Amino acid sequence: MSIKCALDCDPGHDDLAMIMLAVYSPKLDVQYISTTHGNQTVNKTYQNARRTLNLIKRADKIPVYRGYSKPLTRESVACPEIHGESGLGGVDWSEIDRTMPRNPALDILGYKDESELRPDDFFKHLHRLVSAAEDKFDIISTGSETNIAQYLLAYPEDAKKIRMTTMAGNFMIVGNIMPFAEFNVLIDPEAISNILQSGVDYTFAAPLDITHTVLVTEKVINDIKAATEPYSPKFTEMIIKLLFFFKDTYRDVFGFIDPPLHDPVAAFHLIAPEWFEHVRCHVDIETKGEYTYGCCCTNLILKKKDPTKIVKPDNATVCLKLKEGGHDAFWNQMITVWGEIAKEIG
Amino acid sequence: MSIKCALDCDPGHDDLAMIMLAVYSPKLDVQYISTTHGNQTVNKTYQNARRTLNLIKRADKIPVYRGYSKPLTRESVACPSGLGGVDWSEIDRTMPRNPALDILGYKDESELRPDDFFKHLHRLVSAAEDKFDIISTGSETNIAQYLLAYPEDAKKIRMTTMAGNFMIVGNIMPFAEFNVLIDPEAISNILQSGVDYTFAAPLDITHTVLVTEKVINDIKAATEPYSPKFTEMIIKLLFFFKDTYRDVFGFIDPPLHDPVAAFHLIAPEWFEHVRCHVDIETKGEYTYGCCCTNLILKKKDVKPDNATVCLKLKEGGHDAFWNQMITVWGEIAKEIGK
Amino acid sequence: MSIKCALDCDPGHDDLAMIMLAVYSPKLDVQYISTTHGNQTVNKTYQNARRTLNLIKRADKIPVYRGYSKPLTRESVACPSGLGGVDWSEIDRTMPRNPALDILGYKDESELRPDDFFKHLHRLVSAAEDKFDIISTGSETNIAQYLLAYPEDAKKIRMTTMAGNFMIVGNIMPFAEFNVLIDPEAISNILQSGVDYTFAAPLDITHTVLVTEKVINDIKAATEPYSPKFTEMIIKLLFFFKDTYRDVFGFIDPPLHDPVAAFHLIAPEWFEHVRCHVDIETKGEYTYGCCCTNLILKKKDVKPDNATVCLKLKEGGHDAFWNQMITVWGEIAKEIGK
Amino acid sequence: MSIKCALDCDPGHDDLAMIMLAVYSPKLDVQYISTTHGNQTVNKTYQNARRTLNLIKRADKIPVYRGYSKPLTRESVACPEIHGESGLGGVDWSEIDRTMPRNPALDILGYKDESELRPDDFFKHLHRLVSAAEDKFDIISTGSETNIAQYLLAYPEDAKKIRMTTMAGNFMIVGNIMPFAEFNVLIDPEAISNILQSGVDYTFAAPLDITHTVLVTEKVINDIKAATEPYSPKFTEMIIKLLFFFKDTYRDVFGFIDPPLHDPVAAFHLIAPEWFEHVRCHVDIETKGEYTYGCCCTNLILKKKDPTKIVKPDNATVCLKLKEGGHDAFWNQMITVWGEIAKEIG
Ligand SMILES: Cc1cn([C@@H]2O[C@H](CO)[C@@H](O)[C@H]2O)c(=O)[nH]c1=O
Ligand SMILES: Cc1cn([C@@H]2O[C@H](CO)[C@@H](O)[C@H]2O)c(=O)[nH]c1=O
Ligand SMILES: Cc1cn([C@@H]2O[C@H](CO)[C@@H](O)[C@H]2O)c(=O)[nH]c1=O
Ligand SMILES: Cc1cn([C@@H]2O[C@H](CO)[C@@H](O)[C@H]2O)c(=O)[nH]c1=O
Ligand SMILES: O=S(=O)(O)CCN1CCN(CCS(=O)(=O)O)CC1
Ligand SMILES: O=S(=O)(O)CCN1CCN(CCS(=O)(=O)O)CC1
Ligand SMILES: [Ca+2]
Ligand SMILES: [Ca+2]
Ligand SMILES: [Ca+2]
Ligand SMILES: [Ca+2]
Ligand SMILES: [Mg+2]
Ligand SMILES: [Mg+2]
Ligand SMILES: [Mg+2]
Ligand SMILES: [Mg+2]
Ligand code: NI
Ligand code: NI
Repeated sequence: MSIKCALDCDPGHDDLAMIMLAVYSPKLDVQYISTTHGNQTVNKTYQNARRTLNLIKRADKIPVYRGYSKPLTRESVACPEIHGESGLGGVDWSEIDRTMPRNPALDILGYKDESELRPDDFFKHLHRLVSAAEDKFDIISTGSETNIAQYLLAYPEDAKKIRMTTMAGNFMIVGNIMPFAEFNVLIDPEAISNILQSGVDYTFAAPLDITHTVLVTEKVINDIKAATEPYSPKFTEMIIKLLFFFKDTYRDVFGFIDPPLHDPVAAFHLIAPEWFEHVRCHVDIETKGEYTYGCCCTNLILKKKDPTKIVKPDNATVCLKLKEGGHDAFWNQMITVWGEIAKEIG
Repeated sequence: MSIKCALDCDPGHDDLAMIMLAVYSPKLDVQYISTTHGNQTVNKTYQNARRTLNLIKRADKIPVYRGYSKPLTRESVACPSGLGGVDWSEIDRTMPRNPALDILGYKDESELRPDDFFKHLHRLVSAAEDKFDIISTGSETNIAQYLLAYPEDAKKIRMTTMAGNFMIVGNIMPFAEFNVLIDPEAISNILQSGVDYTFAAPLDITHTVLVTEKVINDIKAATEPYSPKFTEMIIKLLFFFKDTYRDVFGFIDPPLHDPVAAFHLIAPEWFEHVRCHVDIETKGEYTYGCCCTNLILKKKDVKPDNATVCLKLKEGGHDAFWNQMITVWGEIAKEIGK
Repeated sequence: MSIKCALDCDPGHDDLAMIMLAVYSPKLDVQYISTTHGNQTVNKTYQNARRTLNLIKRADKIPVYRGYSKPLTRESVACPSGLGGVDWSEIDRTMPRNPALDILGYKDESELRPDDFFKHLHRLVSAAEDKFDIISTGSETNIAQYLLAYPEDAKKIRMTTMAGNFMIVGNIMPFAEFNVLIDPEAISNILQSGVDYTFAAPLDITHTVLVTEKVINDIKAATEPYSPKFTEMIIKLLFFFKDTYRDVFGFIDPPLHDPVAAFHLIAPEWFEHVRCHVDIETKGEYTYGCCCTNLILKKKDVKPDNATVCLKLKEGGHDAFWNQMITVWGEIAKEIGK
Repeated sequence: MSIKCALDCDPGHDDLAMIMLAVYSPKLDVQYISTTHGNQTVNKTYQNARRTLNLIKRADKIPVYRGYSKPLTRESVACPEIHGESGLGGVDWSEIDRTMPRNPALDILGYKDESELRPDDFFKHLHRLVSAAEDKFDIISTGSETNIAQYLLAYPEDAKKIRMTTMAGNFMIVGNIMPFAEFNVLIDPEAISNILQSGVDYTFAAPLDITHTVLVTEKVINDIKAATEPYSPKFTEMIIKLLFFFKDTYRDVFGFIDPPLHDPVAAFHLIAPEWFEHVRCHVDIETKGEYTYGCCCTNLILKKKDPTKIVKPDNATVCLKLKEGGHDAFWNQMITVWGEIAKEIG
């Protein structure tokens, strides 16, 4: 039984890997991809999502929506377009760009071209899916969560029928872009704060706690090559170059011998949650902090001290680690998908 | 010579008067009304806008959109009619179909969504030669949401609002006014967006626009020869909160707020204007929604101007305002009849 | 029948008038003056307090303490005299020894430390039958610092202050008054401490206490027969900021703030009083120091009262105030002579 | 050459160990001890400091001051005295209490008894020491830093002649009592914020980053016993019981097999700084955060990225780790002191 889902993301090298996993996994039935602002503008993340789909021969099959350009109440941190940063550095996209098929979203919306795309386009599609869902509809989110916050402001009564599985936050280790907070939260902390208060069933499936243990080592690289290079050496090198585009920065700035892979871990949670530990708690997102906005603050310590003197209700599930065998299961899943993509590319 | 505009509001007795003025004024060509959350839910403010239109025989002419139910990042203050003082049961049951439904291709009102108005506003903004005029007299959540979806449209929008207090204190909170403090982040966003923003009717002005005995007698004189029923309805609505204004707020005669903003679009020559930088307080625990300006620092001598503020009506302005309102009420009375 | 008290202030022309009133009034028995930071450094406010005392022939009688140089957790706004309008060179060079030095066992003023006043105040608080009275007319940093060192003394202190604005807007910032906004955490601490706190002279009152032509002529009549030199000094000091008050703040005639707080201790029957909960804004970016009350919620109907607020002088109060001030100025004039 | 210093602390089991190290080390010449509010009231921390001194036969030699009872602008987190918590649980102090000699501070101040002690008593003594110092005067701080903040408000011109060595903060790991902040900072973040802005030469000598690696293991316990029990078995058991009083809480709540020892690490920095790594940076203390007040936020990442595009001047030294051999050097120092104390007790 396949699980219908939507992907909300900001590709982004990590997000590209997540899309690949979600789309090629037979267990996930991707209905649409919506893109958000991030390190680059939402127009660039839109193009990068479509680049990903076209590379894997699915750009004619999956509608892609271009979402909101900035946070709810804060400024974008996106580079100016005059920096000339694609957001998917490391490879030449010129062939993928020029062979790009028509976006199926355009026909859904009755638009003639992509210049008509508006941030709230995805709303009606998501509402159809939420309404049709027997229990809850599954959204995988691996960038800022502005798009989902905007949706819930327009459709508050849908919150109770949405399940979110995200790459976001840090709990028992420190942050990345800021001392104690993670990029996806700190770029729009009000958005995640809204979502947690809305009635959404929210899982922090892939915080830094987990993703910093999911490292692209030499062993992983050789496993990738073994699975892909017999079928498409060109795809092999593309995927390696993308995985290692920020390897120097991770090493020199962040002390990483081998770089982490974040976003696909969230999709893996929807595919195979048995590999993850889970704990329910109350998560407060810092919004007032001058230096600490986006911190994910929990009552986990108070639960381990004095369980039934706890005031605030649980509003989230947090996955703090993978179980034994979980890392191997994750890499086997990713390698399988990359192998299948390699076969289709040829 | 008419000015195309949209009304964003939360009726509300004040907003009802503003709708009447804007719609019946030949100078303002109302394209649509969007409603927002306030003291009452956005579903109630929606119905109240439609009640107003149907009372004045325009519910078949003007599309009404139902907007956002809560602030961007704060909780609603809406309670479980919003237009007390009269019986709306006949107006409700004779209500014609909302023209917005045909614009949207909807079969019924349950399909209305908060972002419905977006495409209509964008068409109007795109078609405008200079800027398109929006009159806003409730929370500004709807416009903030619009600008998040259409950021490039900010530079082609002109906003005329009833909002804020500057040289006097607030109403619902010590130093802030209801429309701002209910969603301060919204107005903060708008001021930063590139919108041409005028605080046309802060409390500074509206607390001098008072429904006195003289005003009531002028209303009666203009309306009661044509529709005694409308006369009493409008008086009952104007005085629904008179005791609360007296006992809570020290008002001998109650203020009328929102129509003053529409009057600014009709006849701005009656208003004083000053340009300044307005900072909206969002971090304050007790002072969120305060409109803080650099007006004092300008009179002594950094931050660029982001708004126009109208601090008073000029001599003759109050009389001009009441003459305009009474004229419109007179015309409505004629259309309603006995 | 006299009331023992201490003055905490930042002279300042207003504070100078307050010192004069408190010291020469037979109803107030001034034990000491402590000075605080303000527009000028605490070292300058110290000298200005001593200048005031020496002008009125009391610098040998009243110990003056030099208090804290900056707010608890914010930066000073002090610039690199603080009593412009007159030449103090003679008053400075004839300055007698500060009696505080002998109380402290110090040889010279360079040994003065901000916490020097603490032991003296504690002796007074301990000896008080009920509560000891402090008049405060600058930042309240000194008293906040005292209460951090002597928390158990809070319940035996009564504070009468010039501070805040409630039903009108602020001065130096849009919605807040100078004395609060310079150290809002200090007043926040004090209100939470158990001190019996009265906002005796907010802007609400002091902006109605105006140095008009009539006042100036009453001053001249009372002083100039005894000391024409003192007459001109006091007028020049009262009108040093008259142009700025007019041009910046719209004042035809300038206000006199701080002495109104001392007048409250002398004759409280001239003031209206209301009890409420005051929250001091500390988190606001543009609104820190706002005095936010539950007065509106009380007139509609949770948080316990923590202050008394005087919102107006009663009929006759302004005349009683000016009669008291002019009497004191007359007595000072007599002691100075020609 | 001995280094004159003052100790500001809130004993506290950790603080007790720090006092022992500082007082019995010949390299540190302790001038006075000032106590602050913490988990218990400042009156209890005062008594606990005097208990420590009397146990080690120094209560007649070192003046102890009782400092401020609460933070600058926040409420105390001290238990009510009706909880009946000493603040030095694990041993019976009744003999130490009744043999307590007169506090030398009383004669310095001209007081007849301890009930006359006031929070600002230490000010004049510290100012004498700061004035006499050739370069800067050294303060070791291992609780809330309210006392030093209060001092600097009264003596702002002394800031430039004070060097502070503290146990405080967490940088590259998460907090203890709150998700991302450490107890000593979060109890009065405004105090440390004031100090960093004042011109004090400030070293975070012992953040959790270090102290969570300084663990009282079985090996340590046996080394203690070997050094002390031949001279005073009673002292041996006292010190062990104190070191392990919170062992269960550390294990069950915080995942510690063996418990950390915090405060003495700060004194060890003044004794032997060569065992510590140092980095200069700008530290911002979060004061506005609702859930994150007391977070120590640094520009260390921006230094490793783009050194000479840094705006804010350095205001602190941070010690992020001990060098190789540092842990062993620390334990050798502590064991030596405990051995010497054992010999004096007999
Ligand atoms: C290396 C890198 C990562 N990311 C995103 O950060 C999130 C984790 O903090 C991931 O979703 C990744 O896509 C970016 O947005 N930009 C980058 O240059
Ligand atoms: C008396 C009153 C006023 N208002 C709105 O407050 C704004 C002024 O602060 C106006 O737009 C008015 O509609 C309400 O929403 N409800 C009321 O009961
Ligand atoms: C005009 C003026 C007033 N003040 C103080 O502001 C307070 C009122 O907000 C008074 O205590 C007055 O001393 C000053 O400190 N400096 C000034 O130049
Ligand atoms: C176990 C424990 C430790 N502490 C203090 O926490 C600081 C580190 O966060 C140390 O200075 C320790 O004294 C306390 O104040 N109370 C305790 O119960
Ligand atoms: O009553 S008022 O004069 O204020 C507004 C009436 N006005 C005229 C009719 N349409 C224009 C034609 S269409 O472009 O909307 O179809 C908008 C509404
Ligand atoms: O000029 S005023 O009347 O306002 C204050 C004069 N007052 C009398 C003298 N001492 C009391 C004796 S002692 O207790 O201070 O020594 C305090 C000062
Ligand atoms: Ca991402
Ligand atoms: Ca309204
Ligand atoms: Ca003053
Ligand atoms: Ca400690
Ligand atoms: Mg799939
Ligand atoms: Mg019209
Ligand atoms: Mg007197
Ligand atoms: Mg020693
Ligand atoms: Ni860039
Ligand atoms: Ni307790």
